[PDB]
Parts: sequence; structure tokens; C-alpha cells
Amino acid sequence: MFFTQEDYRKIEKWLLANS
Amino acid sequence: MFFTQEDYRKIEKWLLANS
Amino acid sequence: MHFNELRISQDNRFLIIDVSVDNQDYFEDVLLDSIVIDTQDTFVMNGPSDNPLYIYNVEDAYDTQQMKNVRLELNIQDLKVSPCSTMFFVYVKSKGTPSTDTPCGFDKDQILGTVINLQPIYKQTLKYLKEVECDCNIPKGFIDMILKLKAIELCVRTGNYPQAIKYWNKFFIKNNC
Amino acid sequence: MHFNELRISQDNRFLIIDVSVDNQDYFEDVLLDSIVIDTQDTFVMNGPSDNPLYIYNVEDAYDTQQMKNVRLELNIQDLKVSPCSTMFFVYVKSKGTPSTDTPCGFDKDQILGTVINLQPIYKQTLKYLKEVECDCNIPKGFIDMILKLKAIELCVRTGNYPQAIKYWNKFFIKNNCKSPTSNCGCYG
Amino acid sequence: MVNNINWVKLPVILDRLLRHPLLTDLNLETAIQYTLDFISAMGLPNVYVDKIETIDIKEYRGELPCDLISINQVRLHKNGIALRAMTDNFNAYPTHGEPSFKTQGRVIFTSIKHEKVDISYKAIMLDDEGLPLIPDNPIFLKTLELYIKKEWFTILFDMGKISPAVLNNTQQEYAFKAGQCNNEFVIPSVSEMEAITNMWNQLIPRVTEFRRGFKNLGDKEYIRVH
Amino acid sequence: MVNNINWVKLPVILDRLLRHPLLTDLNLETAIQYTLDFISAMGLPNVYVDKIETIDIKEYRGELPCDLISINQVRLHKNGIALRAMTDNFNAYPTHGEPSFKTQGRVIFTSIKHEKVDISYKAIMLDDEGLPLIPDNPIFLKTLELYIKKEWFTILFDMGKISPAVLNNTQQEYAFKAGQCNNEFVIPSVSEMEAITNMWNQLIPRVTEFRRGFKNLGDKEYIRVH
Amino acid sequence: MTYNELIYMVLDELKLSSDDSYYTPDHVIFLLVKYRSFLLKQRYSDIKKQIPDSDYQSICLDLIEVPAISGEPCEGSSYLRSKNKVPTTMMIGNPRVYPMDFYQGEITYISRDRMRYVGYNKFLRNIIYCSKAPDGYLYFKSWNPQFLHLEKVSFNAIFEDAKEASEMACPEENGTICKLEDKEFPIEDALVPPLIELVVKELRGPEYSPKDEDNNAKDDLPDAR
Amino acid sequence: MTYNELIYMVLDELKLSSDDSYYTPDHVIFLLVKYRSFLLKQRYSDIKKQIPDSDYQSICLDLIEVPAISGEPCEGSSYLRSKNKVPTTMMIGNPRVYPMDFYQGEITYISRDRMRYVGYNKFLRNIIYCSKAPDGYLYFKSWNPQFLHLEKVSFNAIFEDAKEASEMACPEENGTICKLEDKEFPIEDALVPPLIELVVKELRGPEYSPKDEDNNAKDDLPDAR
Amino acid sequence: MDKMLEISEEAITRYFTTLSQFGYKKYSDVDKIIVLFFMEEMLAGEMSYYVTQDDYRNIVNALYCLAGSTCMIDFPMFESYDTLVHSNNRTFVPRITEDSILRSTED
Amino acid sequence: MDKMLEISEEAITRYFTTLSQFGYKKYSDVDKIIVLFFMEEMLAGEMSYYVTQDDYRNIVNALYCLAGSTCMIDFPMFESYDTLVHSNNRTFVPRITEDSILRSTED
Repeated sequence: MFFTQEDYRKIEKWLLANS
Repeated sequence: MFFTQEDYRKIEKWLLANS
Repeated sequence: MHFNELRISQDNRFLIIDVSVDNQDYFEDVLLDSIVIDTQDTFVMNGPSDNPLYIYNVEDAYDTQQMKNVRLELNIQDLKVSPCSTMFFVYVKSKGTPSTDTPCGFDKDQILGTVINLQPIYKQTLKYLKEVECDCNIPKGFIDMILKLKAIELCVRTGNYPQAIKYWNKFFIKNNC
Repeated sequence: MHFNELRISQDNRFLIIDVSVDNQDYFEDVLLDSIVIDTQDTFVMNGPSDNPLYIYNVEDAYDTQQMKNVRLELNIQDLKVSPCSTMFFVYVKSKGTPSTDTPCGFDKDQILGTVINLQPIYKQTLKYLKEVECDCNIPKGFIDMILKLKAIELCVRTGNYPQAIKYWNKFFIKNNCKSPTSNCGCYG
Repeated sequence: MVNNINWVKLPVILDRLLRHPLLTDLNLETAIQYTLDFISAMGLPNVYVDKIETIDIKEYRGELPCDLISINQVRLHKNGIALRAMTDNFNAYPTHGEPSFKTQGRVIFTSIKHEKVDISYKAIMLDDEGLPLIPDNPIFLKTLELYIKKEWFTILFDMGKISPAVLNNTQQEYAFKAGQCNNEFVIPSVSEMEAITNMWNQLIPRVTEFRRGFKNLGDKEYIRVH
Repeated sequence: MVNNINWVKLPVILDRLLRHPLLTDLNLETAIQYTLDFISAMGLPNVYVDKIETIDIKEYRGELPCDLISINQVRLHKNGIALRAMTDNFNAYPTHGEPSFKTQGRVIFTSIKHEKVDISYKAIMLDDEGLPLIPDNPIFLKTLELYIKKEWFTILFDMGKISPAVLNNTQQEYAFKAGQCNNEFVIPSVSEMEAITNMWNQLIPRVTEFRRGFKNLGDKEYIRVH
Repeated sequence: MTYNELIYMVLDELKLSSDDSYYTPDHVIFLLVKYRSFLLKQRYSDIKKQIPDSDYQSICLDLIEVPAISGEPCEGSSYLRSKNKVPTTMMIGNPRVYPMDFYQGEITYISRDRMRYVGYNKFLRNIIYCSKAPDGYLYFKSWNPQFLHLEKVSFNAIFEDAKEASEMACPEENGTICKLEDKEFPIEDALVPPLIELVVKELRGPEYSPKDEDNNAKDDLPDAR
Repeated sequence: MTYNELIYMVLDELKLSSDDSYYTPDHVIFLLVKYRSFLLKQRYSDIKKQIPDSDYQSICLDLIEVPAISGEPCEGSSYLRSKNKVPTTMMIGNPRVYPMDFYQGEITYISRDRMRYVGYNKFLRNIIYCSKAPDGYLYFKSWNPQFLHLEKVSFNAIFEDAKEASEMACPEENGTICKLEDKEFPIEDALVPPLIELVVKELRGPEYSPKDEDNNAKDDLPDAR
Repeated sequence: MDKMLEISEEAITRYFTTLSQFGYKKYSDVDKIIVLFFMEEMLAGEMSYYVTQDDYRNIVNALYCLAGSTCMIDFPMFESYDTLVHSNNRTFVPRITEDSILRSTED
Repeated sequence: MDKMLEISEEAITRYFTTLSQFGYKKYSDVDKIIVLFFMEEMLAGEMSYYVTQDDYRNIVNALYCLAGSTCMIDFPMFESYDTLVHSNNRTFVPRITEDSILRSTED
């Protein structure tokens, strides 16, 4: 499995959306 | 990637293991 | 899951997707989630890319067995892509959890289906046959086209989609239909 | 009566069989009798051999649409045969009588379906794949692999099963693959 | 050339060589190599197939056909103007005229960036098998026979399995037939002498048939009467 | 050269040499050395790869490319003006004109302190392995075959394992094919004769194509009509 | 003529008729087979002459695909080779491997050293090359993947040992000949008297020589016993 | 043919059948192996001729990295060498070390004196060179550090002593042949009668010569005892 | 068709029989085989719905260039009872020596 | 990835197996190996956070130039069930011989 920058951006944005 | 909803649940779950 | 039919309509106006979930007794909890369409320009290895051609969510259409079967007829001209020279990649995902008695390897949540328009290949074969009718000599370009198609088929069946994109763009991109 | 899904799993574990009777309205009284799995080494011209690899009587179950549709997921390790160097012959025997007025040739009590693992063959073909790119040379290896596979295909679809084994033994009996890991893996 | 190049398959030469009991270990595999060597050593342009094939120039470079051996001309597709040999030593190299070309391998180096060029080239006539196809001229056939016999006898002489007199005779005969074969394929026919004559007598000399594809080289030069 | 330099790998020559039972101890290792010797002894400029590569001059000195064998030209990068051979005996030595150069090893001695110079040089075409790559011209191939055979037979004659007549024949054949191979690679093609013709006929002679990269050497000389 | 006729010509000229003879027919077969190659080399190695059809033999081979070294991916392309070891040919005649039809096919028998380097010529990429490796087997090489389907070939040459090549002949129309004695000896009739007199001269002297004929824990030959 | 067939041809022509014979088969093996090299030199040293495949043998070597002199830093780059001492090749054939595939690889067998100086040519920096040092071992040299990974090679040449090279053959498909007598003797059939008659002439005279046969603290040979 | 299958199977079996006997077959004929079974799979698959009768005519007339081209491919035989000149088995049966106003008559 | 690891390990094991059998391998292929495991360590390390999806596309398409380039590197195989022309298993089930105002109907 490999993550790109955009994947991390999605993950962090979605973490912050629900906190 | 195209993250599913359950994957976001998985990521938050694994982050709160270290709660 | 699996594909019932996956083709471009014979009138070169619709891209037909018909998906179903497999009928085994241990996939009752597995449904369908979404359909994401990608082209040879936006395709990436790890799943559907960002900024896809067309995202579809199945909950919106229906108001539970209905969500185990989905059919679409996407007007290609609405997608703003050429039906002649485009390689659609159709991903499907499952919003479900199979039973614990699932045999190893069958719990694959995502699938992929590659689509091309077969009309330009048919016309090209007809041209080459018409040339064969004269002096009963097989053009080398005809054997080249056949073997290049077989190369792309092997690339698709073995999962090596990027080299299939290179072959498609380099060899079959200029198509008339 | 026809085959719905006939394959070997790409993880080299399961010989998947999914046979179901035709849905026409003359095929009610016809049921499934048994499923006999046979290999290239124990093949006979007519019907299954008297020493098959695996037998499965359908009637030893719930006793009607459950009979008309059957699915097997045999583990190949249990059969003690190589998933890749083996060619399976799946015979399906019917139990019943189709009601009259059916066109002749449709009332075939028995069908045969051949199974092979195409993954090693694709491995072998990918070696010569790149010859297609280069011009001024015939892609001789690519053409040879294509013809080798197409030979088994046509000899199967024509019913010429013996020459199908001769070609299989000549070409693909020495196929190698990663044997399935008995301890299952974590993934999803 | 007076006679016509009627093609026949390569083992026609093995029909004739194997008449000699000392050449019975010769093969199609050996005949192919020595036939190609003979074809090159004679350098006759009537033995090759004339072909024309267009290619694209990406940037001062173009891909060359597979069967090319020698180029008659290169010209621009849109104008038809022929190209000359490139004498420039820094052709597409910038710092901080008429078109020309240069070919080494599978690549043709032109002085133009992006144009289609037409190449008139010579290839080898092949068989239904991918093999050379030889003229059936009995002079050509006898000379190729004598070439192969001379090479085989030279090896056998290096061993000491042939007399020096036998090799000397073979070399003499091959030399005479080589000269005769050279004159057979090169001396013009009657139509080629009419073309040469129309090239030779010009009251007003024509000195620009390279620009065209030498189309008007043998055209007669008419002077109006006054 | 009339024909094109289609490249083939070195063991093509060992295919042909080993036909001779007396040459069966030959190797790729021996073929490499004798092939390089033949390449140099013939000195054919069509066998080398033309390259252009810029370098910096630190102070009357510059580092030279690795694969360089011979220099066609050196010129200044910014002006494009070519350099000549340096005749000066104290070039960068002070006490208490036009630019020129001099090259000995990996170092080029120019008369300029700090400038970029463009060098158009010739190298050897290499293989996927770092090995020489030979033309497939059967004249070139036959001549290289005869060269290696001549050297091997000369050693064996120094031992006394070959007859003097056999060596004399080998030397005669190699000499003739060497002359023929020299003429094959050097005689101009049709395009090269158009360039030579446009160099030859000038009503107003052009005598300054060294300043340019000989770009206009084969350009036709047009006179306006009055 | 057969092995039997030559063997018994030699035995009868030596008059080795009794079963209690020191020199058996096995000695005769050995000497005949070696002197055949001796004579064939003396006749047809000085300068090149016509070799008659009598000196030749067709051995009959089954080919199998084998790796170049082992089953590794980078060990090079595979070869075909004969299942059984092949006799060494003498270098005097017209060696030829053919595909069960002498008048058809182009399979080239070349040297071991040459076959290291063959097929690079673009017009010679479809020729099958043969040579006997030092392993003792006949190896096949080609740049055309079709050659790996080849199953059977016949090899006709002046083999260096007639016995080995006679054991591996193709089946005749009637069938195989089990006894070597009933097979045909591979030599021209013009070279049979020279071969016979050489073998008879070889065994004439030893025929009448003394033996260590007493059993006394002693060497009895210096006494002409 | 095998060592056994040649040995017993010689013994039977000499009629050395009894176990109480002065000249044993060991004398025969020694004389055969020496006369083989004698004949091979007489035939193939005057002027260059074709050597048949029968004269050749493949010995089979395991290589080990060794220091040039000792383990010192400045003692030069290391070599590979065969674990066991290698036979001396005769200088008449086509010596060749190959990497278990005769039709592949480029490992050069050269002289000791040449190998002092090899590889300086920039295009010859990747060629592996071989030579038998006076130590008796086969040494390998190259400017390419990859050559030090080489583990196994086969060496095919006309070795000067057939017994030494027969003890070191590669395993056959069936397996190793323990008895030298069951192995193949390395000589062409055309040179077998010359070899046999030379050995038989060598031992014919001594076969019938007298012995010092009395045990009397005396030399009994002048009396023809 | 059911016959393109037979022709293709026969063609490739002859191909591999030739590669078994010999170790070579002309690639100019391998090209004909490639065209042949490519057409067979084309017409027996999902792309047979694009074929008109004009296309069928052209495809058949292009395939019969391959018929006697090589030894692998033969001229197919179909079950036929016709010929260029037919036999006339009609019988003459006049009525009591009668004729019409211009010509003869029968039953 | 978990697969660049496998490709690199297979590539170098083939490299050293070749250096064991022979004593040489083309440095034009050692270059491909160097690029391959340099990319593998680049993407499996601290520098994988600089990679966009465009960069991922470019990296993958540049790595597949190495795929069949040499014998050490092979074309990877992924678990795929697709093809260029798919099979249509839909079934036709009309309702009591009915049709709509223009066309047929099913369940």
C-alpha cells in the first residue's frame, strides 16, 4: 500500500471535520 | 485512492487506541 | 461481486454498466457502494484517482435487495470524453462485511472493469480484409494490429494497466467511429 | 443445463464449480445427479473414468431449486494435485427426464467442462510481451505462446480432448507457481 | 542492363554447386552467407528492389525503414525538393540554408525540425521465407557458383585438401566471370542509352536534375527553329 | 558511402571465422582486439558516431569527453566561430589574435581563458555491453574476417604450422578486400556528389567554410541573371 | 555385408574355430571397429575425396528440451538435446541431421566452437544448429522458438565407432535387429580386404604366443610356457 | 570405448591372463596414458589439424577466492582458484573453461606469462582470464569485481594425463563412475591401433625376459636365471 | 458458423504437427493462421453484431484468399448436389397423336 | 507498496544467481537494478511524503520501462478479473407475449 500527499490531506481534513 | 466510510472509522479507531 | 454486462452501447452513445453482488450464502450482508469511472489520463494504480471522470453513489437512486443490483446507462457525450478513443476504467465498491465462513481470498471489496469501443477495431479489420481481397496478400499492419490487441489483452488480464495505456495511446489512439 | 462459473482461484487454492440447469420450462423434472472431477492422467474417451479424482452426489443433501443449482469450492491441496500443472475435467450428470417436444440435442443428460490455470501461462507470455513493441522483428515468442494457448482452447471447444492432453503435456505440464499458503493471510 | 531480373529461389544455386563432388557438404545456411557476401561485393544496383517510403522528422531526426540498405534520394514531402549530404558539423546544436540529411543507423539526421520527408531507398528482394531471392541470370548464377566454390576451395587449400593448381584455376575462372558479370548488369540497354544520349547532348546544359528526382535526366533537349 | 551503416554485434564475425576449422581457438576476447585494430588501420570516418558536446574552459584548459577519439571541429559557444590548430609555442605563458586549440589527452588547450566551447567529435558505437559494434556490410565483414585470419595465420606461420603458400594466399586476399573495403566506405553517394559538385563549381569561390561548421560547403552557388 | 560375415572371415582366416580359443569374437569386433576408423581416417583425411554411401550410418534420436544450465530465469534460452549420448562423428564425410526425410529440412551440424556464436545474421535466425557437446549429447540451438517443438531427428554421418551407431539405428520396415551380428557393417567393399588383413596381422602373432599356463603362484612366461 | 576395453585388449594381446603375472594392469594403464599423450603430440604438434571430439575431456572445478600472496592490504587484488590442482593441458586443441554451458559464457584460458598482463584494454576489462599457475591450481583474474562470485566452472581440453582428468570429470546424469575402468578413454578410434601396438611392443620384450628368481643373497640376472 | 471452428482447429493442428516433424514453418503462413483464428474469434464473439450482409460477403471473400494459400488451410467442402450443366429427366408423353394449332402436346 | 520490495528482492537474487553461474552481468542492467531499488527505498522512506498522484503516475510509468528490459525484472502480476471484451450473462424474460408502445418488455 502507498499513500500520496492527497490521501493524507483527505485523512487529516476528515479527522478535523469531526473533532 | 477513494476512501470508504468504514476506512475513516478504521483510521479514527486506530488513532484512539492510543487514547 | 461481478459484472453482468460492461460495454459501450452499439449506437456509440451510452456506456452500459450492470453490476451485481455474488449470490453465495455468505454475502447477504454485502451490498454495493459506489461506481467510479476513470479514463486513461486519470488512471492510477492504488484505486480510483482523485478528480475522477464520474462518481456515482447507489443510496441516492433507491429509496435491501435493490442495492445488490445496479444498472447504469451513462450518456458518453455528457461525460465530455470521446467514445471512440477512450478507455474507461469502472471501479465498484461494497458497503458490507461478509460472514466469518468466507473462504480465503473471496473477500475482495473492490473490482475493476476496462472498457473500449470495439467499433473502430471492427472497421479497421474490415479495411484490412478488403485490402486482403486484392492479390490475396496479408498486410503486415494487419498482423501488427492483431498482435498489439493481444498484447493489450494480456496487459489487462494480468493487471498491468499502465503498459496497456501506453500501448493504447501509442498504437490505437487515432480511431474513426 | 450449463455452467455458470468454472475457474481455479487466482490464489491457487480453490477449484470453483457453479453449475445450474437451464431455466427453460421443459427442464423441471431434470435434476443434478453427481459431479465427477477428473484429471488429464485419468481421462477416458466416453464418460468419466472408473478411477476419478473426486465424486460428489448432489442428492445427499436437502431434498427443488436447491438441486437445480449447485456450487463446489474444492480445496486443491485436499485433492493432492498441483493447481497449475493439472487440467481438470468436470462431468455433471443429470437425474430426470426432460418433458417431450423439446428440440433434439438439448436433452443431453451430461456435460463436460475443462479447467486450467491461465496464470502461469500469462507469466510465460509476459516474458515475450515486449517483443510486440520492437519493429523489424517478428514477435516469435509472443506468437508461439498465443498459438500454444489457442491450441488447447480450440481442441477443448471442438471436443478433441485427447489432442488437448497431448498439447497440454507437451506445452504446459512443467508450469510452476507459488503454492497456496496453508495458513491463511490477513487482508481485505 | 539488357536482360530482365527474373527472380528465383536460393537453392537454385545449390542445384548447380552440388554437381561438384567436392562441394557436397554445402548447405542453404552456407549459401545464404556467401550469397549475401557476393551481392555486396559486386554492388550491382539492379539486384535491389527500389522502394519509396515517407517518414516524419521529430526534431532533426527521423526513424528509418527496417529493410533499408542504401538511399537513392531524400526529399521534402510538401515541396518535392531533394536533400543533399550534410557537411555541417553542428547541425541541430545551437549557439548562445538549404535542407540536407545524414544517415548512420536506423536514424536519419536532417537539418529540418518538423517535416515529412520522402526516402527512395533500395532493399533486397525476399522470398516467401524471409530469405534472399537471387536473379536467375546464368551469368550471375555461374559467378555466384564460382564465388562459393572459390571460398570453399580456399578453406580446403588452407587445410591442404586441394592442390594449389586447382585453387589457382578456380580463382582465374571466378575472376573472369566476375568481370563479365559486372559488365552484364552495368552496360546500358537501348532505352538506357537513349536516356544517356538525351543526358549527353544538350546545347543548353541541364545541371539541376538533383533538385528533381532525376526525373528529367534522360529527357530530350528540344531547340525551337528560328 | 553508398550503403547505410546498419550495426550488428561483434560475434557476427565469429559466426563466419569459425567456419574455418583452423580458426576454432578464436574468441570474443581476440575478436575485440583485432576488430579495434582493423577499425583503426582502415581509418574510415563512417564507422564512428558523430557527437557534439559542450565543455567549459577554466584557464586555457578544458576537460575532454570520455569517449572522444577524434575532433571534427571546436568552436566558441556564444559566437559559433570555429577554432584552428594552435601553432603558438608559449600559448598561456605570459611575458614580463584569433582563437585556436590543441588537444593531447583528456585535456584541450585553447587560447581563451574562460569560455564555453562546442566540440564536434567522433566516438565508437557501443553495444548494450560496453563493446564495439561493427557494420554489417558484408564487404566490411569479409575484410575483417580476412584481417583476423591473416593475423592468426601469421602467428601459425611463425610457428611453422601453416604452409607459406597458405599465408601468401591469405595476404593476397586480405589486401584485395582491404582496398575494396576502403573504396566502399569512401566513394561518395549521389547526395554526397551533389554536395561535392556544389563545392566544386563556384564562379565566385567560397573559401571560408571552416569559420562555419562547413555548413555551406555543399550549398549551390547561385548567380543572378542580368 | 553384415558384422557376422566380417567377424567369421577374420575368425576363419585365423582358424579360431574351437570354443576353447583365447581370442573370442569379441576381440574381433573390437579390432574391426577400431581398424575401420583407422582406415577411414587414412583414406579420407589427406585430401578431399568422394566418400561412398557404405561408410555412413543413420542413428535415430529423440529430442528433449533442457535448460541451458539450470532452471534459473537469467541462465539463457533453453536447448533441445538427444535423450541418449550420441557417437562422435569423424570429420571426413557429410554429417547431416534430418527430420526423418533426408531429402528435406535444413538442420545444420556444426562444430561445438562455432555453435557458441550462430544465428546473429538476420537471415540465419531460423536455422537449427546441431553439435555434440562435451557432455556426449547432441545439442540443438536456434533463435526461432518453433525449434523447441521438434521431437525426432535422424543423424546420418560417418560415425567414429560403428558399434555405438549400430546400436542406435532407426527401426527398419520389418523391425529392429536385436543382434549386432545381423546388422550391416559400415564400410565400403574396397576397404574390406585391407581391414581384414590388418586385423589378421594384428591377431596372427598373438594367436601362437605362449601362455602362463601352469597354476603355481609363479610367472611362467619367461620360460615360454 | 572405456579404460577396461583398451586395458584388456593390451593384456590379451600380451596374454597376461594369470594373476601371477609380473606385468599387472597398472603397468598397462600407465603405459596407455603416457603413449596417448605421446601420440597426440606426434600427430597434432607439427602443423595444425582438426582435433576430434574424442581427445577432449571435461574436468569439473569448484572455485574459491584466495589472496594474491597473503591477507595484506597492499598485496594486490585477490583471485579465484580451483580448490584442487588441475591437470596440465596439452597445447594442441581448443582449451576452454565454460560456466556449465559450453555454448555460453566467455572465460578465456591463456598462458601463465600472458596473464601477468591482461585487462588493460578498456574493452577487455570484463573478460575472465584463466591459467594454471606453477602451484598446480587454475587461477582466475579479471578487473570486474563480479568475477569473484563465480562458484563453479567446467574445463574442457585435451589434458596431458587422461587418468588425472578422468578422476575429476563432472557427474553424469546417472551419477559418478567410481571405477576408472568404467570411464571412457580420451582418444580417437583412428589412434587406438597405433597406441595398442606401441604399448604391446613396449611390454612384449620385457614379458619374456628373465628374473632374479632365486633367493640366495646374490644377483642372478647375468646367468639368465 | 461451426465451420470456422473446424478450419481453425485443423489449421493449428497441422501447424503444430509441422513444428513437431520439422522445427520451422514459414511465418508468412503463421500470418495466415493468425488472421484465420482472429477472424474466427471475431465472428464467434461479441463483435458479430456489427456485421451486415455486405460485410459478410467481404469477410468470406477475404477469407477464401487463405483457402489454398498454404497446406494448413484447405478449401472447405459443403454438401452440394449442383453443377454448371444439369441433367434433364423430363419425359415426352403425347396425347393420341395430337397437336395444338402450332405445336405438339402432352398430358 | 509491499510489491516494489518483492520486485527488488527478486531482481537482486537473480543478479547474484547470475554472478554465481557466470562471472559477469551487463552493467546496463546493473543500472536498471540501481534505479529500481533506489526507487524502492525512496518510496518506502521519509521521502514518500513529497509524492502527489501526478508524481505517482509518472513514477509508475517510468518504472514500467524497466519491466521487460532485463531478465532480472519481470512484469508484475496483479489479481485481475477483467478483459477488453466482457461476457454478457443477462437473461431475456418476456411478460405474457407483451410489448410496450414501441418495444418489448420483461420482468
